Amino acid sequence: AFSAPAAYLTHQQKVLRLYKRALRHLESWCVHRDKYRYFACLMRARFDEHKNEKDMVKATQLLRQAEEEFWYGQHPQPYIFPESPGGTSYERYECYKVPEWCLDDWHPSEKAMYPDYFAKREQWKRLRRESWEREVKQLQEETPPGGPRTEALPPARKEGDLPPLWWHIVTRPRERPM
Amino acid sequence: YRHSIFAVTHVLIPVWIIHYYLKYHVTAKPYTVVERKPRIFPGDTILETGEVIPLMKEFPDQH
Amino acid sequence: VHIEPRYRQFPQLTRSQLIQAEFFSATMWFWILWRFWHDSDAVLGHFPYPDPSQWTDEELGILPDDE
Amino acid sequence: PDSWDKDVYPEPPRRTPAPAPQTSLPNPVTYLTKIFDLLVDRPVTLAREFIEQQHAKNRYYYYHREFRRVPDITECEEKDILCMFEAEMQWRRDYKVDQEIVNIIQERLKACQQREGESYRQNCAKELEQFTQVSKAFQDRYSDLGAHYSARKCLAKQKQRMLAERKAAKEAAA
Amino acid sequence: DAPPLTLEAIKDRVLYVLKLYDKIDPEKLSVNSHFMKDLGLDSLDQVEIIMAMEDEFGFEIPDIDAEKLMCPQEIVDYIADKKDVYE
Amino acid sequence: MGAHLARRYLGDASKEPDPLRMPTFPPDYGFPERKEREMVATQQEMNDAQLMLQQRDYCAHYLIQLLKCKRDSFPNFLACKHEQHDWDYCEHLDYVKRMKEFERERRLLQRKKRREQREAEMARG
Amino acid sequence: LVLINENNPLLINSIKRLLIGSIFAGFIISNNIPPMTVPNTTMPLYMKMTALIVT
Amino acid sequence: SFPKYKPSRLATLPATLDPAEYDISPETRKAQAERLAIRSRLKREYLLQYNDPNRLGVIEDPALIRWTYARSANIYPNFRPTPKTSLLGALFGIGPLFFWYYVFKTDRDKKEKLIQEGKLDQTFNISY
Amino acid sequence: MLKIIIPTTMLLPMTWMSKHNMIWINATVHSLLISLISLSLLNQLGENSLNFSLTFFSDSLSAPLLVLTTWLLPLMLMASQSHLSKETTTRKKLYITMLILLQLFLIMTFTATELILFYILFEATLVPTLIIITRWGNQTERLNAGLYFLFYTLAGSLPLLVALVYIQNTTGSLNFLIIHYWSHPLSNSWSNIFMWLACIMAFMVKMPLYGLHLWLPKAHVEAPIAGSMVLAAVLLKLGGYGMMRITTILNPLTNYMAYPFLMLSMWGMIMTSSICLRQTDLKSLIAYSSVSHMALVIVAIMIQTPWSFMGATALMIAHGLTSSMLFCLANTNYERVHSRTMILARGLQTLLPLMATWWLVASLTNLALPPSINLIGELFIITASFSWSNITIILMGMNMMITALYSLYMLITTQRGKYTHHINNIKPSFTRENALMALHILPLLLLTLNPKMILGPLY
Amino acid sequence: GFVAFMLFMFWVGEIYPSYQPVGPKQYPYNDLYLERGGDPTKEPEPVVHYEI
Ligand SMILES: CCCCCCCCCCCCCCCCCC(=O)OC[C@H](COP(=O)([O-])OCC[N+](C)(C)C)OC(=O)CCCCCCCCCCCCCCCCC
Ligand SMILES: CCCCCCCC/C=C\CCCCCCCC(=O)OC[C@H](COP(=O)(O)OCCN)OC(=O)CCCCCCC/C=C/CCCCCCCC
Ligand SMILES: CCCCCCCC/C=C\CCCCCCCC(=O)O[C@H](COC(=O)CCCCCCC/C=C/CCCCCCCC)COP(=O)(O)OCCN
Ligand SMILES: *P(=O)(O)OCC(C)(C)[C@H](O)C(=O)NCCC(=O)NCCSC(=O)CCCCCCCCCCCCC
Repeated sequence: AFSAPAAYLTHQQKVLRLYKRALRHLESWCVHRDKYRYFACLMRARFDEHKNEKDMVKATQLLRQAEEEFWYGQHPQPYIFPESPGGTSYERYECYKVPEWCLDDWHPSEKAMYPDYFAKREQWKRLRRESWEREVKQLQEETPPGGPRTEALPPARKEGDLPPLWWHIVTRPRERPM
Repeated sequence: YRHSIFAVTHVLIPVWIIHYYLKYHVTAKPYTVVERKPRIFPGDTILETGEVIPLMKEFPDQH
Repeated sequence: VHIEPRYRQFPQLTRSQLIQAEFFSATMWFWILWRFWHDSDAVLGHFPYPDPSQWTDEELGILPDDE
Repeated sequence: PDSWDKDVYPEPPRRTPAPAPQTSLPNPVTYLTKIFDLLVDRPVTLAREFIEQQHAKNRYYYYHREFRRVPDITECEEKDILCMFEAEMQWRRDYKVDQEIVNIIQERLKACQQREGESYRQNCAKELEQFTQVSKAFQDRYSDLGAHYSARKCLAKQKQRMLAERKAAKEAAA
Repeated sequence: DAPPLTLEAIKDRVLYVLKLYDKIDPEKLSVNSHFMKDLGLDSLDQVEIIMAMEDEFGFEIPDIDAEKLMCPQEIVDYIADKKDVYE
Repeated sequence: MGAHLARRYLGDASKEPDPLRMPTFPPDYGFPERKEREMVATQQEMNDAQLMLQQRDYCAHYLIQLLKCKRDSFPNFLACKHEQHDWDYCEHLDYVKRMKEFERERRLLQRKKRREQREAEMARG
Repeated sequence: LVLINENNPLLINSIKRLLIGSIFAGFIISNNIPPMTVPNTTMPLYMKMTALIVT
Repeated sequence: SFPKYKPSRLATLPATLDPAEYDISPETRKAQAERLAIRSRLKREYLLQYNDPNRLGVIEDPALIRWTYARSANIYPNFRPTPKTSLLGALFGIGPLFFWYYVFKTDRDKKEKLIQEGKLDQTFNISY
Repeated sequence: MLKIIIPTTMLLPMTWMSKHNMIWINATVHSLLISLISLSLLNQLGENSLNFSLTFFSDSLSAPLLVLTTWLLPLMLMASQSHLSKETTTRKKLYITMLILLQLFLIMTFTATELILFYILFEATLVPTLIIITRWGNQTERLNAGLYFLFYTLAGSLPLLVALVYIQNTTGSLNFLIIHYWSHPLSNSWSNIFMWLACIMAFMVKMPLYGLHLWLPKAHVEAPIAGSMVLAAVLLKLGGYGMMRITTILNPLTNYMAYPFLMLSMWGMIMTSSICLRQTDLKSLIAYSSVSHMALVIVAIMIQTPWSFMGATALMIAHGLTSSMLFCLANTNYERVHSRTMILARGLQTLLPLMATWWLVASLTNLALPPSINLIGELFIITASFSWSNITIILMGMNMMITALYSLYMLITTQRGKYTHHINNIKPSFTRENALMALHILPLLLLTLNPKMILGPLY
Repeated sequence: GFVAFMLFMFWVGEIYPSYQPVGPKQYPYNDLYLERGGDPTKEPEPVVHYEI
């Protein structure tokens, strides 16, 4: 989620993703650790047996057949980590995530209840407001005339600068906000 | 102390209020509180009229 | 009570929970045995099941075929 | 309290069997009843005594309004608005009284069923017949007259029913 | 309820898993040991290492980010950033 | 569950009895002298005890005795074992009488079948 | 990372209270209610233990 | 070897089983690059607006505005009474009405005939 | 009724002579006082109505509507305070004058004793509403909405005027008491069919009826908040009141002419609920829900049984209050984000808890949660329809299911989920808005406590 | 297939019910004529049960 996607997935990426999916579904089928280790070793033996293949057409055909085999033999109810998409704990804490722009609508009494925090918050706000022009200038200098070709952002070249478009990434709510 | 102060208010005041409401307002109107009549068995004593409900026949022994 | 987490090791148990679990399992089995000793009829039946084939035509009121 | 008419709201005599214990164990129900009498019944009785003493200090009365009888829509002439108005008001009051009579009979039936309990299908069959008669008469009188019912519409329905009955009687004994 | 993670604990656990891997020599293993440049592994081994880390820490690393974690330090940084660990 | 279901559904349903229509033969058919069942508990007694209509069978007096025993010795609910056993035995006797009725119907039907087959044989030759 | 810990008094007491009621409640309830149905006293032996056999 | 998966409207074909996912031409790569470029341009514009410190309000979405306008205010000008539209409108707007009219008329005629014949159980029906 | 009529005609000069910064305070305070005064009309008799004079009379059907109007005026004033901050003093006074005139016309319409005066006032209510919509609406479609509203109403109501003057010439008087006592059956001929059509079609276009209802979404979406509040809560009930009044002289022909309108109303309930299922605009959803509820009221009035009129009155009052509350909530959300798209703003339960509570309560009242008067009216109508025929139960059941579906759908879409990241102008809810929602919701629960006051004259 | 098979087997079991080899349950007083709501004025057809 933190990395900009590419235009397409290469053959190596396709086969690696298929290998990971097959291992995860095999672990779902093979509940016990020793049995899972045995069959995962067999699966990697198959992958290594097909590893060396100069013919890309034959490699693609093998990949297609392997994908068909995986879809036929997949676990109907595969194991999913609780926080992963589709998991039992996915998006559970999204209702507790409140942003700093909500935080600056507080009453003066509430703000006075937390004196030291808001001084640092004001420092952060000044730091944000003193860098936006440099960030936009750096972004517009490094773009091609046609426009961006990828969703990757440049870092900060100078010592006193900050990586452009950093505010929300840095100040995103914690994974357990409450 | 906490359980005593919780038991007087939360239990003793509602029961007083409800008993007062039932005994003098709900039961002041007909048919508001209807009780299924008690079961009368043979060989019993009706307390209201001082009556005696007699026993049944002599059971034929079944072993 | 404070329980320190363990890494790749069997967790730290407690004498109180051990004895309570054993006591309640023993209580369940004792109750089952005590009830079966006194109320075995509730599981094994109480009255015999009659065999219809052993009933006589005289007591069932079935006349001979000639009538 | 018993500030209602026993004849209007009948109730069979209450037969409570006497307690005849066959065991030496104490009765938790009896002990809890004693506790309830000591803790609740006596304080509420004292409070009610005080309140009723305060009520008797100044005692005043209210009356039941009596309505005179007026000529009805049968005696009213056609297009006689005053007589029609009086007859309509009288008919509406009678309609409300009949509704409350039906309510009284239904209350009798419900109370009898609950009281009899497990043997209601036989014991409370006298209330069922009275309710059947009252319901049939009420339906025949104030049947489907609509949302704009009136004394004239009820009179028209009664005339139609009388004509039907007369025709049936004639075709039977003719 | 559960004790919070720390950078040192995350590094210790990932190095523990890597030292339990049989294709890595524990004596030459460090936090900056590249899996392919100086450890002599390949894509399947890197995928298996990522899956082992997922099993160890009880969460899934997306394949878009998993293909770039070529160092134990990189794995530590990714886990700390995802779990919001700053100390 | 039982062999009677198999006999009726995979055999001669005419010879097997019909539970919803039996008894078919007269009660005195084959019984020169048969005694009417006796009811101990009266209608008024059952009504006062408020027995359920399904419980007002010929075994109602034992049920009334059991209820009276249970009510009197309330705190000690482990008391009326004798009354419970008497009621259960009365119900058992009622059930075995029902089984006797079913068996009588079955063998009367099969005897009728034998008689009519013999009559058919006589008529044929 | 083994974080197993069930030594909380609230959890233990709640499960314990619902545990005594999973052993000694059916007996009390069935022995303290009046008979609202006629029992099935007579039945074949193989039908009396049908539930146990299938279980 | 294995049974084949047959896609449906509500059971669409997975991306790993799509035959076109394995027959890639150099033009397909160009199309994918163009799509990525468009997405990157839109993302850059949105991120600039989103990270602007002086912005206070809602970033208007032209795509959302177009969707809402097309679904509500753009239907009638682009409507032509073709035979398909005429038949579908007539059916879905008239057929249910006559169906329910026939059903209710039949039911009420049966009830009225029973009432007139005096063979309908109307006892205890004093609330209408 | 002059004790209520005159204080409104005194609200007018008070509004025009008050200071520039005191107009809202004075109008709200005196509107609340007038509502308190109008609460006395709930003391109705059991047999005949309250005949104050030869011109005005009050009935068990008129009294709850008058109380609802007098209570609804100050809430509209509060909403106008909300959305008219930058207007000039004269234009604000003109807006308040329009609201006051509309309330006065509604009061006189509900208390009129003759059909021709009722028609005159019921048509007089068009001018203030049209002016309000086409003058203080926010978008371009307000002119088209005003045209559609005005012409639908007039095309409906002109044959009603012709029928009314014909009836007066034929019978002698249009006084309601006289036409009720001197009522005679209507024969089944073409002339009687067309007179029935004139009257009923006028009130059905006002109601509205399915197929004659597009003006309702057009006007309610494009009207300002006060206009939407008065259009949905009170102005829709003029048709129901008229039908409950005009059907006295249309029997027994109503037993034969009701089939097309009954089928239209039931299938319209179904169709409008299904439309509510897939609406991208919140105000359109609320408007179509209003259409469905009014169709149910139409069914009750057309079946015309004593159990159906009580349900009709209760449902009218409950729907008025619920629709006003829903429109107020939608207007608050709109004023926060300046857009009526429903999926634009989400996470509003995370951002505004109390407004989430108000949304939950309003949506629960909309789907007829017992023992609310919404459910009381709907259940009475359903029972009467079941007595009428035994497939209306099927239609009502599916309508109720879809109603719950779309109510909870709009609740979940607006309040639940992840908040929109780029919307950073969600300020905390104002005390004015919270008080507006509370004043909308509390009378509903109080009427639930005491339901006999809104069950009409057939109670 | 599952739902259709279940419905078909339910119909088959309805037309081939399961029961026990016993006679009808016997009740006293004309099969409890008065207890079930019979008219006291009318006299029911007698129902007599005999021992066996
Ligand atoms: C008479 C003196 C006896 C010795 C001292 C007893 C304690 C002192 C207090 C007096 C108690 C008097 C007896 C009461 C019952 C005691 C237990 C008993 O007999 O059990 C029998 C039975 C047990 O008998 P059993 O059936 O198990 O016996 C079997 C016997 N064998 C095996 C030999 C055949 O238990 C019960 O009935 C259960 C009682 C449950 C009570 C639950 C708590 C109630 C809490 C009430 C709170 C509210 C109070 C206020 C209400 C009013 C509003 C304010
Ligand atoms: C005819 C004989 C049978 C009649 C039915 C008997 C039912 C017996 C039900 C339990 C007996 C009553 C026990 C009273 C418990 C309530 C007492 C109380 O209020 O709290 C005291 C005390 C402490 O409570 P805390 O939450 O820890 O508060 C701490 C304060 N610092 O309560 C207890 O925990 C007592 C421990 C209970 C032992 C477990 C009992 C399990 C009972 C199982 C069957 C109960 C089923 C319920 C009714 C059955 C019939 C429907
Ligand atoms: C025998 C069992 C019937 C079971 C019914 C099952 C449902 C099928 C009926 C509804 C399906 C739709 C049929 C009507 C919709 C018209 C179809 C259509 O759109 O065809 C047009 C062209 O128009 C036609 O072809 C007309 C052919 C069908 C005409 C049917 C007779 C017309 C009926 C006249 C009455 C209309 C009013 C009905 C309601 C009146 C009130 C009850 C072009 O089609 P395309 O989508 O562009 O191409 C797709 C090719 N597969
Ligand atoms: P790393 O970077 O070292 O490079 C390895 C790869 C594979 C990328 C090679 O560089 C490479 O591309 N080699 C040539 C291409 C090739 O190997 N193609 C064929 C490989 S796919 C294949 O052979 C898979 C077949 C076996 C696995 C099938 C999966 C089916 C099982 C599903 C089970 C699910 C439930 C149990």
